Amino acid sequence: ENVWFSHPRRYGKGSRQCRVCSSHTGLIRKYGLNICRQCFREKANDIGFNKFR
Amino acid sequence: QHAVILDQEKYDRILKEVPTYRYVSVSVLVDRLKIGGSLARIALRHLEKEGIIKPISKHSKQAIYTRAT
Amino acid sequence: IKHTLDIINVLTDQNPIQVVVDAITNTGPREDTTRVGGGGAARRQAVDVSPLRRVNQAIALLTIGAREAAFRNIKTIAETLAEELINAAKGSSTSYAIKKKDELERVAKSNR
Amino acid sequence: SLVVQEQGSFQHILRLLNTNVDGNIKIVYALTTIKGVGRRYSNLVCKKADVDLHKRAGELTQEELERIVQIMQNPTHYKIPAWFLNRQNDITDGKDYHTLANNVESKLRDDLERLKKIRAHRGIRHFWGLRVRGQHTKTTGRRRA
Amino acid sequence: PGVSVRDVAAQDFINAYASFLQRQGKLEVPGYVDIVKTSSGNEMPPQDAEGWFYKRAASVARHIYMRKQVGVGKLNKLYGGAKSRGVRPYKHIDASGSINRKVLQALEKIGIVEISPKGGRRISENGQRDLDRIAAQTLEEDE
Amino acid sequence: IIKIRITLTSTKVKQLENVSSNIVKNAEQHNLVKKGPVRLPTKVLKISTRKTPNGEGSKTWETYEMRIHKRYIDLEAPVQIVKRITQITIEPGVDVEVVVA
Amino acid sequence: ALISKKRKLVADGVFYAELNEFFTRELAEEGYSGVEVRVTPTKTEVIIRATRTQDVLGENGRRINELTLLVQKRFKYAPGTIVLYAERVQDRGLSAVAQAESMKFKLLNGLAIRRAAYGVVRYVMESGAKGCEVVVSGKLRAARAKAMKFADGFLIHS
Amino acid sequence: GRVRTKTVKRASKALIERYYPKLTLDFQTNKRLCDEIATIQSKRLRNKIAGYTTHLMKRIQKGPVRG
Amino acid sequence: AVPSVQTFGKKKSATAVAHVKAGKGLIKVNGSPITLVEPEILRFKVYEPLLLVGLDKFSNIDIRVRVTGGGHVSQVYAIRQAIAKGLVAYHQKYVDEQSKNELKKAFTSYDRTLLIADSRRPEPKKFGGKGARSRFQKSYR
RNA sequence: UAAUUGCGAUAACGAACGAGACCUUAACCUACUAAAUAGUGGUGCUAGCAUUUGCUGGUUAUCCACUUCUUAGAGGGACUAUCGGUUUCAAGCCGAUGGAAGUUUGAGGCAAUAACAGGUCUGUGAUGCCCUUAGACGUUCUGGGCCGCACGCGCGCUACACUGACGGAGCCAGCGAGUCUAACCUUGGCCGAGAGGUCUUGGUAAUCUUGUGAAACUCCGUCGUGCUGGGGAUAGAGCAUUGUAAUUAUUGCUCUUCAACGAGGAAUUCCUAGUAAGCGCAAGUCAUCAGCUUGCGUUGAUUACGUCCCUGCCCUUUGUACACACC
Ligand SMILES: [Mg+2]
Ligand SMILES: [Mg+2]
Ligand SMILES: [Mg+2]
Ligand SMILES: [Mg+2]
Ligand SMILES: [Mg+2]
Ligand SMILES: [Mg+2]
Ligand SMILES: [Mg+2]
Ligand SMILES: [Mg+2]
Ligand SMILES: [Mg+2]
Ligand SMILES: [Mg+2]
Ligand SMILES: [Mg+2]
Ligand SMILES: [Mg+2]
Ligand SMILES: [Mg+2]
Ligand SMILES: [Mg+2]
Ligand SMILES: [Mg+2]
Ligand SMILES: [Mg+2]
Ligand SMILES: [Mg+2]
Ligand SMILES: [Mg+2]
Ligand SMILES: [Mg+2]
Ligand SMILES: [Zn+2]
Repeated sequence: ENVWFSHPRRYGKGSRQCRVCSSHTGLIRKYGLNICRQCFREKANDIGFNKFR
Repeated sequence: QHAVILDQEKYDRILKEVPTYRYVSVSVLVDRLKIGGSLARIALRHLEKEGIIKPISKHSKQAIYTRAT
Repeated sequence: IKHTLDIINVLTDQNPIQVVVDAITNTGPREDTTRVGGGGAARRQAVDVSPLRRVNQAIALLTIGAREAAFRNIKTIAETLAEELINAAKGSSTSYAIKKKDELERVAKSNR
Repeated sequence: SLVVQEQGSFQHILRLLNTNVDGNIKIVYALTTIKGVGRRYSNLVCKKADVDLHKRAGELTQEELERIVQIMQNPTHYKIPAWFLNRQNDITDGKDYHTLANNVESKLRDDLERLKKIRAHRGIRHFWGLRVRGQHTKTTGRRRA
Repeated sequence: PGVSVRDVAAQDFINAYASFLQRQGKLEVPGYVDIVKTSSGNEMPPQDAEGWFYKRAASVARHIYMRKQVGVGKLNKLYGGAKSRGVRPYKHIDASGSINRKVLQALEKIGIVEISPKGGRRISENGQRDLDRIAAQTLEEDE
Repeated sequence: IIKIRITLTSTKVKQLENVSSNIVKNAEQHNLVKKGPVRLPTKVLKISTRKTPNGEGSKTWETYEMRIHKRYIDLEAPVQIVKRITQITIEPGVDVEVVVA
Repeated sequence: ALISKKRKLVADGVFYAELNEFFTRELAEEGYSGVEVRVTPTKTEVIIRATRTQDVLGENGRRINELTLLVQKRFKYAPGTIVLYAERVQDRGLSAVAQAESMKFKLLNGLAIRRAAYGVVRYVMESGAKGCEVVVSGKLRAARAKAMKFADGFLIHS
Repeated sequence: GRVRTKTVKRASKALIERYYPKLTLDFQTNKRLCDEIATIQSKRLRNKIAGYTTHLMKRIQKGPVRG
Repeated sequence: AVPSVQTFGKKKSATAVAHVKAGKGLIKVNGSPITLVEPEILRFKVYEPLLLVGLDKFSNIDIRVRVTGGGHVSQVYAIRQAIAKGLVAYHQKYVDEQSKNELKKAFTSYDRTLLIADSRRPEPKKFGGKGARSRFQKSYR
């Protein structure tokens, strides 16, 4: 309800963060992952992404 | 710089050097006689309209003509 | 190529494939020159040419001559290739192909 | 069939609106060689003035040439659209103009001077001679000469 | 013994149908036919000014015959080309929707194409009939 | 007697396969017409990203793939038989959805 | 719902990863090994395989039902559409995550690196695997870091 | 090139050692034999086993070998 | 009735499905005559089969080809196969083995393999280069 | 041998990792299972022309039949098969035939030991220690900056033209992505030169966007060796879209301005077949912005089938005053 404490973040970076580390750089938004690429590399084997070729 | 209109001296020339050689083309006309290309093409159209040259093939990029017989 | 062989037929009544064969035969470079280490001036020694390399260098010379003689001209690629093929069929010291052949032969007979 | 049998009335380079207009090239591209006017506006001018498109500029003589020049000066009266001109919704009048051979340079310098006198950043950049559109001069713009 | 626009060549048939539409003349062209570039991907207007719109009409009529139903978006995608963006690489940019729809509704007001359900425009009865008869005269143009 | 559609999908090919074998088996001992399963094109979820956590090293890329396999079968069955199929045939990972129309 | 099957399956994968991270964070003491989402419409089943499942249903199911409430309100399901189950993990010795948890416990207690790692590797080899290795690595004795590799048995790599 | 490895060589030598009367001179029959009397888990590897086995059969018919 | 056979012809991405039946003897692609396909100089490439064997053996056959995928050269080289394999399949199924065989001898004597397709397939592209084998230009300085 | 890959030799024997094997993908299957969310043929109804049977089409509740093409799942297929040479005549190699495939079939994925005092505390609620911790180096708001330009380098994109530019017509892909408590991909109709706008529609997706009707190309025409209709930088004016906000122009469009560049010096990069190169398209970042990257398909050459000369690499022997190791 407080004024003077927010600026419009409804588009672009800042409005979107990584859902594991609240980071704004290097997001993956394909298929609605909303995770950074490094975390994605860590949790891909548990999500279900397996490299084949 | 070339001649792009016919002053009737190029006209009666090309009428009198149509038998002189065999292979008629745009570049042949340009090199034998100083015509700036477009009139050479128009002259090819006029000569195939009344053919004392006959066509071998008529592609756009190049037209190949020789003498009537 | 179809336009070129048509121009070949218009210029001369003989077979255009025979013209191509005669051109390749008359511009195959009989004697090339290879490289030798040769401490100092890093020498070159004359060496004969296998027939496939003859044919390949012949076709390459013909097409490079047509390219450079019809880069910026009124004359088209078909006309330039046809006149080069005619002069290579009758070697008249006018084809770029036979000029490169002749310089290859003279540098080979000098460097042997 | 379009061979022309005229002998004497063809002419070499000619004059139209303070410019040396070439006489043995096509009429639309000779109008293009006139400054302040390009290929598309030239082609439109010739077609709307019913001037023969097919050939060069030796004939297509006087009376059609003044038809050409008057539809160049007053385009808006002869169903030439307002967006086809180079300077529309102007500085201080709002009526649509087409600038020609000298007026194009004179009026580009004039509105550059207008923005210099209003002391715009655009004026400051045009004064220093740098790239006034948003461009990176760190790596390009070398050798201005 | 059996005639179709598939059985006649494309360029020839298109020239002859353009000449037929020239000889008839009932096309009610828009006033800006000399203005346009036929696409934003062009830079020069069409050269043959007296018959470019009628050639477009012939091509569109043949297209409607060849297909089931298409619209102005399909026509703009077909008649578009490569846009020269200067030093940047070329891209495919669609054609002029205004002249595409003008020639479509002109063919409608002749009676060659009509509105087809689930959206679209499809070939008409007399349109298929007169395209087939001019396909005939182009087949028996031989001396 | 209602004509419904059952659509299954998963990422693991073998458990999807024996789910489908169970389904076609049960439909075949209780035949309706025959309705062998129809196999859709496999959807390859392709995600390509850099190997490096930082921006140093040789520029090597990697492509993770998810594979989505999806089948449908049509059944024209009464109420309780539609039910008993839909609660008896169930395995981990395979998501099965039933639609009346 | 009305979600494409593509995004629904990848969201199920993200759901599984979040359960794994959750249960590793709170369920560390009793040796969490692996969760499996036995998805069934109308009450999905979530099986937790852990070592001390007495120490998940410790006092009359207390912490198991507060974890149930936690996962419930975290993932916004209707109450009663998810229930956790517990399993002893058969072949508890041949579990790499359980071995890592046990070695973490020993190093937090203060056992020597060599002693704890030899205990872990010998325990795996006597439990009945075909190969085992432990790559504890870091500042063990001095400031500079060092890698000690304890490999006993038979290990493929490709 | 086409050099065969220790897996196929050792396996084929064991097969020709203890299954000489049953095994034939033809690749197709010999690979059906290998499929039935060996619980090999790879199709290409099985084909390699049978091919080298056929090669050894032809060499045995030609003359005595030391291996 | 309708003694027809279905054959196919592939190049890199073009599939040409040829319906080959006993009829009056017409040969058509996409509902249009072969004399009207538009690769311009490859009109003879299509005719190659019809020509080689001889028009006679087609004076009783109606073939209709439906074509999908791949650019124009892929389109034409596929017709060639279909109007040759559909031919070979029809002479297999309905007429004498010596006739089918001598057609095979002519086809493999002149062949650009024709009856068999090309195993050349576009290999995948690798990172670090805009091409499949070529890599980005490095600098060292 | 691509390979400490094998044949063999033998104070070594028996093993292990790696390589290979393996997995994915691209090729073949008119053999199996199938399929209005992929097709095909016939049947009805219907449209043209020819009419003499026919040819080209359209048709969702017109059905019937099938799976060749399309998708998959289960399998099969190639193992260098057969033959001829060559080799202590062994491992193998070469040529030909057959074959969809005979450079470990092609391409990848994974990929050992030991290290680097390689990069990264700016991915991490991974972190020890130090610093700061309330007029904070926390966080937030307003406005700038990361773009600033005498210059020097590195990836690239346009080009320096007729094997071309333009103008018409012809006309063909594949990988993929897409909206729920949101507002995505948009068909179709209409307005507009154009960008774009508006009214609807379909699609949570083999169904709809989308046959992504892509571009290079093909044909017919204009131009014409002229820095020219090549080239489109630098400029001025206007019209739109996204966004709270575009001014150091976000981009898009229109008109006008029309510069260097005439094939590039020393040097230097990549590449052996559907590869190079040309050509576009999709996705990623994304409210808007591709000249970038990651994939995809279209068109598709030349020249080797070698050598250790340059640059390096592996093994053995040898020399060493080197061991932070020839910097
Ligand atoms: Mg076009
Ligand atoms: Mg280009
Ligand atoms: Mg490429
Ligand atoms: Mg029907
Ligand atoms: Mg042999
Ligand atoms: Mg491999
Ligand atoms: Mg870090
Ligand atoms: Mg700020
Ligand atoms: Mg920066
Ligand atoms: Mg780089
Ligand atoms: Mg063009
Ligand atoms: Mg497609
Ligand atoms: Mg230009
Ligand atoms: Mg993008
Ligand atoms: Mg930006
Ligand atoms: Mg970038
Ligand atoms: Mg010494
Ligand atoms: Mg020392
Ligand atoms: Mg020194
Ligand atoms: Zn993250």
